[PDB]
Amino acid sequence: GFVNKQFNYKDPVNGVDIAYIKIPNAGQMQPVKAFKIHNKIWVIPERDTFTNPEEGDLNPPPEAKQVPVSYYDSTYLSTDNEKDNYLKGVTKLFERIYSTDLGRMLLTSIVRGIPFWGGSTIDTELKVIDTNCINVIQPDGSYRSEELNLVIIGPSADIIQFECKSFGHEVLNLTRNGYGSTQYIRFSPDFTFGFEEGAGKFATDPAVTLAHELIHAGHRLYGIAINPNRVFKLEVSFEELRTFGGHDAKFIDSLQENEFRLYYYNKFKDIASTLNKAKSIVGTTASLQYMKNVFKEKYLLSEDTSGKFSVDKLKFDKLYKMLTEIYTEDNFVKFFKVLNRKTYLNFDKAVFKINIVPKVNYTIYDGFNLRNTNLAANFNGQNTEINNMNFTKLKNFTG
Ligand SMILES: CO[C@H](C[C@H](CCN(C)CCCc1ccc(F)c(C)c1)C(=O)NO)c1ccc(F)cc1
Ligand SMILES: [Zn+2]
Repeated sequence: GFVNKQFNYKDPVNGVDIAYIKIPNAGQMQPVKAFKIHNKIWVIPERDTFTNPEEGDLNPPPEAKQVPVSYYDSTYLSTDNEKDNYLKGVTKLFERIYSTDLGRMLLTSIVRGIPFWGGSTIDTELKVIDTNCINVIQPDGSYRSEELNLVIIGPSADIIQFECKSFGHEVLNLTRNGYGSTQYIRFSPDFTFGFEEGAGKFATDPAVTLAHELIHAGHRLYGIAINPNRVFKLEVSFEELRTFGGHDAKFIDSLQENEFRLYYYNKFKDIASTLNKAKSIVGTTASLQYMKNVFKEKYLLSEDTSGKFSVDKLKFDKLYKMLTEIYTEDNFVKFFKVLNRKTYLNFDKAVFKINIVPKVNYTIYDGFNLRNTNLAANFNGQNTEINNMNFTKLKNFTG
């Protein structure tokens, strides 16, 4: 079990794993109910009008997006019952990922991926960066700051626009300097998009889509995301190609991979020297020794008998390759043994309402492709024309 409590949206607040929280969006917001599903991971069953307060309007834009498929519904995820169904869906998707060895590994890497304590103006002092925390409300209406790695939140305006995003910093490029930052994944388990394989019409397994986003989060928590302005020539970012994997990832050549490899060895070495020169820490509950050990475990640092850290090249290479070549969408497709589109780019627009919460629809083990039934054959379970009761087709947005 990756998620040990089976939360109901109604369940009473306890200020520990069910609480009203505020995120550090740099805006005034009212508290939202949130759920801690595992150490360092929370879920917020709300439409995301928060990570960017400049994105409150859940209505469609005058200029329709052209690729990929898009869909708008301002009322989705507004009622307690959808929030409850949302929460059970996301939990179920976590258990499906965790039931795989690749998933278990990915999720463990995410939990260790504590964002680095680079908040101090003093180069000898460790200090948390506030945008890597949330504020949890207490009985007396005060707030306590809690550190976290990951938040799953409902989509913004485009219901099927999933993405992994995070709060930035004034000088630091936290997702690219090796530090990392808390990641916010806009995601819905209540909808999916189709692909073709006339041609057969299939639905993407949303455990695959979630895994896709978790892979982004993995990169960004370890501060090794590829700048989005680095693109493979249409136009697709290296970061997407890397995340998707399969034949797509081999388009990032051998030479650019080596630069990134060297670049990040150098980052990890810098973080090791910041830790070695650390003489003080801000905060009441964690010792400098304790945080030094947290980052030793994260970056897989070597510790000598005198307490000093260094990077082992062998363990670096393995970690790096793990996060970038092993954790890929293509690799999850293999482990899940489901059908998935063959490339990142997908021009065959189709969106569906689904409901993976009932076991008669979708299980942790087989997804839609229920074993020992007609849906285990030929990915029938994902065939939107065979398993049509599980995929209610929606009008994709055209403007
Ligand atoms: C799981 O969500 C992805 C798109 C979304 C990026 C959205 N933007 C911010 C990035 C790039 C957009 C894009 C997506 C596909 C595509 F073919 C082209 C030319 C461009 C994303 O990649 N989040 O991590 C998806 C891919 C194929 C699909 F059919 C449906 C969804
Ligand atoms: Zn992506």
